[PDB]
Amino acid sequence: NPELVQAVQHVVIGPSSLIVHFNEVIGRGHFGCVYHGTLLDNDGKKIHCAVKSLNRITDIGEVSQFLTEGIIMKDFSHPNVLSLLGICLRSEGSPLVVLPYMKHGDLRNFIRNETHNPTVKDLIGFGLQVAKGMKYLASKKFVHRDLAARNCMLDEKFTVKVADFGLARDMYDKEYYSVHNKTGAKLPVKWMALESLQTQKFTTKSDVWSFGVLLWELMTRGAPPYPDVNTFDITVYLLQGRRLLQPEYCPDPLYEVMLKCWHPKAEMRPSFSELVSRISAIFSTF
Ligand SMILES: Cc1[nH]c(/C=C2\C(=O)Nc3ccc(S(=O)(=O)Cc4c(Cl)cccc4Cl)cc32)c(C)c1C(=O)N1CCC[C@H]1CN1CCCC1
Repeated sequence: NPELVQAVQHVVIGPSSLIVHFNEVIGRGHFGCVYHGTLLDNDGKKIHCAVKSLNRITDIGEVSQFLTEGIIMKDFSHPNVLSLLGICLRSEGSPLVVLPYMKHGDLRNFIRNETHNPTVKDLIGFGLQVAKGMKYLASKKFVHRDLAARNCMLDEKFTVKVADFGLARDMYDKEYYSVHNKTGAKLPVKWMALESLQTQKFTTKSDVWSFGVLLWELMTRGAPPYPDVNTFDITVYLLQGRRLLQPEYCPDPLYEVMLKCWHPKAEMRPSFSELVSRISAIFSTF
């Protein structure tokens, strides 16, 4: 499609700019592996990067859909939102999606790591970062649909980046995805707002619900949500008004914030602007 090739042209990367280390796999998704790479910016310097292969995709139509949906990310720019470096086009072999390198990986493993032992304050700071990244996306009217600790990365300066959207979205670990929902597709049902499970629709408000689960993940340092609720039962569980319990080391006012995030009435849940304020307030008390 022309329109699409137009926009991709904006972010095209010439192969001689890009070195991929195919011996260096940093993740496997349904579309293909992600590799270590190094990119050369025009005015000099080596940029370490993550290179996503789309070689698994067979249908050209699947690729058009994917670029189409994902390309708008090039318009985003915010220190708490993952950026697109560019797209490399080639002869044999699919386009490579070029993304920033995240030295410290995903937030969930980072905080589960026992030698890291992040403090409650560190944990709340990470949460505040994610809040600010979501505030930006909502203002662009972009709905994430899969916010969670496993989908936020940390760079070498320990800046948190909301990720796994757009050209970076793929199934990377299916443990916490389930087809037991109305669409029949693998969805993150234990992060989904009640109404999305019922109506199959996603909004910024259900992003807020997910951010609420993400917070609980931080304060438990990466414990799995609802470990004793079957994926068959998560809707009924929530209808009954039951919710994730307060973590041992979660401050009380932060648990309030979580609970506001899981209000059954979608419009009764705070905005990310609200969240950034409230959570910022709580962070300062530390
Ligand atoms: C070095 C590294 N990088 C990453 C992830 C990303 C990166 O470097 N750039 C990215 C750009 C986008 C995204 S994403 O979130 O949009 C999609 C994605 C990808 Cl590409 C790969 C894995 C998971 C996900 Cl959700 C992730 C990374 C990860 C998960 C790791 C990474 O892998 N790290 C870092 C801490 C120590 C180590 C822990 N690993 C456990 C098994 C081998 C080592």
